[PDB]
Parts: sequence; C-alpha cells; structure tokens
Amino acid sequence: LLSILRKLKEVRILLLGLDNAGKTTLLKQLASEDISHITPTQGFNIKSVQSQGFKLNVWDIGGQRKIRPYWRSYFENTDILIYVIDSADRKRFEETGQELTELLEEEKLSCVPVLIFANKQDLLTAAPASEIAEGLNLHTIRDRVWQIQSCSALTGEGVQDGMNWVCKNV
Amino acid sequence: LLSILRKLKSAPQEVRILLLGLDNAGKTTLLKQLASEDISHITPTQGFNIKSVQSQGFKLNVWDIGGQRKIRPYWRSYFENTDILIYVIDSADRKRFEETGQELTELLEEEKLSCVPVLIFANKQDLLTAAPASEIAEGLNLHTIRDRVWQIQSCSALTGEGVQDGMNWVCKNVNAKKKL
Amino acid sequence: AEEEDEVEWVVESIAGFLRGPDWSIPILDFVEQKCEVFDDEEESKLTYTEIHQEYKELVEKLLESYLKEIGINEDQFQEACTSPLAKTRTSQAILQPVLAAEDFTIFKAMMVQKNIEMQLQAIRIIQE
Amino acid sequence: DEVEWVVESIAGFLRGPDWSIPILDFVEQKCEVFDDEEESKLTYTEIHQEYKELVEKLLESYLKEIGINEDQFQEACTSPLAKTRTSQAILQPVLAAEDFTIFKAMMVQKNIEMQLQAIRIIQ
Ligand SMILES: Nc1nc2c(ncn2[C@@H]2O[C@H](COP(=O)(O)OP(=O)(O)NP(=O)(O)O)[C@@H](O)[C@H]2O)c(=O)[nH]1
Ligand SMILES: Nc1nc2c(ncn2[C@@H]2O[C@H](COP(=O)(O)OP(=O)(O)NP(=O)(O)O)[C@@H](O)[C@H]2O)c(=O)[nH]1
Ligand SMILES: [Mg+2]
Ligand SMILES: [Mg+2]
Repeated sequence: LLSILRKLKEVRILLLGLDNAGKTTLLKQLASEDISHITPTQGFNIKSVQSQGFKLNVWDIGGQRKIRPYWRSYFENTDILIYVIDSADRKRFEETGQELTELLEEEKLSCVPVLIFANKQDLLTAAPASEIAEGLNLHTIRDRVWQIQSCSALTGEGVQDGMNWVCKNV
Repeated sequence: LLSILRKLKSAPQEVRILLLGLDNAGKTTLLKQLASEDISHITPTQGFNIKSVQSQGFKLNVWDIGGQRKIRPYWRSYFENTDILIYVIDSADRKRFEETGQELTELLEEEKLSCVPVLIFANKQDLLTAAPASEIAEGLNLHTIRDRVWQIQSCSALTGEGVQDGMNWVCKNVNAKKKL
Repeated sequence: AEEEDEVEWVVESIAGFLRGPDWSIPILDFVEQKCEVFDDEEESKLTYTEIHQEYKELVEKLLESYLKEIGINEDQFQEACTSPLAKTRTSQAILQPVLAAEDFTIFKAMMVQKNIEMQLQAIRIIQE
Repeated sequence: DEVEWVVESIAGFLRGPDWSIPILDFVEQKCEVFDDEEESKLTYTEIHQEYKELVEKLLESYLKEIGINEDQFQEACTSPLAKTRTSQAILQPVLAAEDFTIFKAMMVQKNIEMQLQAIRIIQ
C-alpha cells in the first residue's frame, strides 16, 4: 500500500487561480528568488519554503483554460488552498468566481482551508480587498475556514500577512 | 580551483568534524548515538563512517575513522579542512593511556590540524572502573595545550550520558579555527 | 519482545526485496523507458504527473506480489516501514525508487537524471 | 553584467560533453569497488583524490580555453545566479569534488545500476 510507504520518509499547498493572476510571481516571492524571468506556466511549479517550523510544499499549477481540466490531478493530499485573483482584471471576475465555486464544491478538497489573495494591489485599478469578496459570495461558504488577503506579489505587500493565516490553520 | 566550488552548496552551515582515538575507544558507538541510530550491530571499523547530524543551526558532518594501529597511517588523509577534532578515550582502559596520549600529542602537533578546536571525550563513564575526566586531563597534561581551544567532557556513548554536553561545546566553537 | 524481533525480520526481508531483481529490474525498465520527456528545468510538464501515476501503479503491483508470495500482511508491512530500522537497514540508494512513489520531487529528480545520462550516451555515440 | 554570462558559460560547460564524458568515464571505470554499505573503505578516499584531480584539470582547462580568470570564476560561483541557472543534477558531479558524501552516493548508485544492467543482459 502506497500510503504506508510515507512512513519511510510537511504541508502540501495548492496554488490555483486564472492565467495571469500572478501565481508563479507569488511563489517565487515565497521562495525568495528572482522574478524578472517569469513566463506563462504551461505545466506546474513546485517549491518548498521553510517558515513557522513548517515545510511548505507549494504546487503552482498553470491557470490557462487548457490546463484547468488537469487541476483535478493535484487535489489529492492538499492541506491548504491558496486562490489568486487579478484585482485589476474586473472583466474576469465572473470566470474566476466560477472556478473558485467549482473548487469549493470539490470532494477531494472537502474541508481544506482556503486563502484568497486579492493580488496586484500595487496598481490602483485594483478593486478593494473585498469589493471582490462578494460578487464572489464568500460570506456564504459554510463547511470551511476561509480568508481574503489584499496583497501585491510584485513588491511584497501583504504576502506575509496572508501567509501567517495559511499556517495558523494547519 | 576546488575550494571555490563549496560556494555552489545550498548553505556552505556545514561543519566537518574528525572523530579519532584508539581502537575500542567508542568512536563508532558515539557516532551512532549522535545520529540517533541503532548501536546493536557495531563492529570494529576497517575503514571509516560518516554521519550528518543537524544540531543547533549546523549540519555537523562527523567523520569516524577506524583506530586500529594499521589504520592510523591513514588518519592524515582526513586532516585537511577539519573544523573540529573530537578525540575519544576509553576511560576504563588505563593500560592504554600512554598510547592514546602519544596519538593526541602527535595530532596536536600536526600542521594540517593547526588551530583546530579539540574536544576530548572521556568515554565509558558508565563503567565503575572508569577513571575521572579530571584524572585523564591531568595525565594528558591538557592544560599545556596552546594555540587552540580545548575541552574535556565525561561521557558514556553507550547510554548517551554527557554526549550532548560535549556537542554543545562543539557548536559554540564552530568558528574558533577561522577566527584564530 | 518477540514480535518486535519478527518486525526486524520483516524489515530485513523488504530490504532484500528492494535489492533483488524482481523489484529492481522492472523499476529500471520503467525509468529508462519513460524518462525521455523529463527536461532538466524547474517547471514541470503535465505529462510528468501522468507518468508518475503509472509509476505508482507499478510500485504498488511489485510490492503486493512480494507481500503475497512471501506471506506478510499489511499491518506487519506497516510496522516495518515505521520502524527506525527501515532507514538504517536499507541504503538511501535502495530506498530512492520507493520514496519516489509518494514523493514527486524525488521521482522527477530520478527521471531527469536518467534522461541526462541517456542523452549523454546518445551524444557520445553520435561520433565516437 | 559580465557575471551572468560567466554563470551561463559554466552551466553550459557542465551540461556539455567536454566535462560530462570524462566524468562519466571515471565514474564507470572506478565505481565497482563502491559497495552499498554504510562503512566506507580506505580505498574510497584515494579514488576520491583521483576524482578531485580530474575535476580540477577539467575546470582549469575550460577556464583557460575560454578566457575566464579564477576570481571571475569565484564571483560567478558565489552569485545566487549559479544555483538558479544550473540544476542540482548538473551540479552533482561538481559538488562531489568537494563533498565525499555526494561522491560516494554517485559511485554507489552507478555501481548498483551497472550490476542491474549486467543482470538484465544475461536474463
Ligand atoms: N501589477 C502587478 N503585476 C503583477 C503582479 N503579480 C504578477 N504580475 C504580472 O502579471 C503577469 C503574470 O504573472 P504570473 O505570476 O505569470 O501569473 P500566473 O498566475 O503564474 N500565470 P499562469 O497561471 O498562466 O502561468 C506578469 O507580467 C507579472 O509580472 C502584481 O501583484 N501586480
Ligand atoms: N561500557 C561502555 N562500553 C562502551 C561505551 N562506548 C563503547 N563501548 C563498547 O566498547 C566497544 C568498542 O566500541 P566501538 O564503538 O566499536 O569503538 P571504536 O572506537 O569505533 N573502535 P574502532 O576504532 O576499532 O572501530 C564496544 O563493545 C562498545 O559497545 C561506553 O560508553 N560504555
Ligand atoms: Mg504561472
Ligand atoms: Mg569503529
């Protein structure tokens, strides 16, 4: 049995959101690496970050539409969900809301805590932290602890803010 | 050039410890204790063992070389880039105190080990016949040591008693060689 | 203390299996046949995950066949894998393809390294 | 920034055959004595010293052929770009020159593989 094998050897974090949301950018921030050479993710990135006495294994899966049917393949053994939204791209709020809804009804993601990053706040096109919350109907969620954190992956603002929530809920 | 290559390491955090002393002193038993590993099938070491232990901010790489006379001419192959010397004595084996003192003296005179901090473990203190660390230090004239820091620590590798006390001293002196 | 001793035997039996040809050659075949797609880059392709699923199935199959033939139940197998002896009676080299079943990071590294090696041999051969 | 080019130059070398083939030939020739056991043999250390001399000769030739002086090399190896532009797989035989533990694992693993292949062939 495969699960028995893991005792021969720890937090798995699933990072999802639409294409261009800033997921990879955030991940390289978390990993303290150079940002300048980030391209659209055609598959997925993993990086492990040491914080809070935890090993954070963060899976950044590409958000283009053609990749979204593969999301299901990364649901198993998820401990935290981090969902990223481009807060300046209002015309995609419906699309990202529907992905988030499908994620929150997913069996394999039954009771996983979810953090929502209202990204790209550096830009003042960005909608307030939670003009976005609802429109997304986040106060209606009921079998799960959640949070929304205004942030900015470019420069770093509020990322640590959200990351602290992510792991009081481990 | 080869020393430049260590900068390619993840956190070049790493401490190289050389563990020496006569055959039967308890070196391998000590090593396995440090690594929290089973000691039940330890045999005389014909070559050497290496164990990496995470302790108080450092990755300690401990090199356990066999202490039989036939192996001691190879000890010097392990001197270069030593950050710390741990020298182990069977405190109960008084008949071999002269032999082990002569090995320590040669080590402390060795050019490739100059300025290296040395911890002397007075091992097997679980045995009633064990001589006190005080008596061993006096016998080895340890006070006369110059040009390096040193420490002697009573321990039993078999029980684990005193081992962490010795290793706490080691971790405070990870840079004594370089600062000197 | 006796089924403690029996668990030590199970640890040894597993180690023997993981060194043997019934485990090692199918693992070797799989790695050599499926690594060509594994590029030495930080970003992973979706196809890596699908190949990992295939690897997981092979690993489960090999282990079930072993447990059945030798006659070791899963509870016992669990006890042996949890034992600290499992890590010290089996080398890191021997354990790697086992840990790769649950750990994709180890799996990718294994596959990427083999691809590098096979591409190198293909290049040297190209003209002697 | 000239350091970035040096980093990529080095990575290109480590991916190339000028480096990789002599390294592969040493490992394949010498690994048979590396048993997969915890305790190491005194002979492993002599073989590691031979490996060091090979790696040093290879790097020294490359640097002089291309026109990179030792301090440029040190600057590049010290840059964080070194770790991001070169993978752990490509770095492994490099780090093995300094780190015996990495060296032994490399030899033990190749020895296991060569034996497995020998078995498969007669099977
Ligand atoms: N203004 C601003 N731009 C950002 C921010 N985060 C990312 N970007 C920019 O938006 C683009 C997309 O970032 P990226 O991290 O690639 O997004 P992604 O979610 O990983 N995309 P995909 O899922 O397709 O791979 C890049 O040009 C990036 O620099 C942010 O907080 N603010
Ligand atoms: N009572 C007692 N016995 C000990 C202690 N440490 C080691 N021994 C015993 O002394 C013997 C020698 O142990 P060992 O670890 O092999 O010594 P060594 O220094 O590695 N020998 P060599 O250098 O030949 O390999 C073993 O029987 C071991 O169990 C200790 O603290 N107390
Ligand atoms: Mg991306
Ligand atoms: Mg020994």
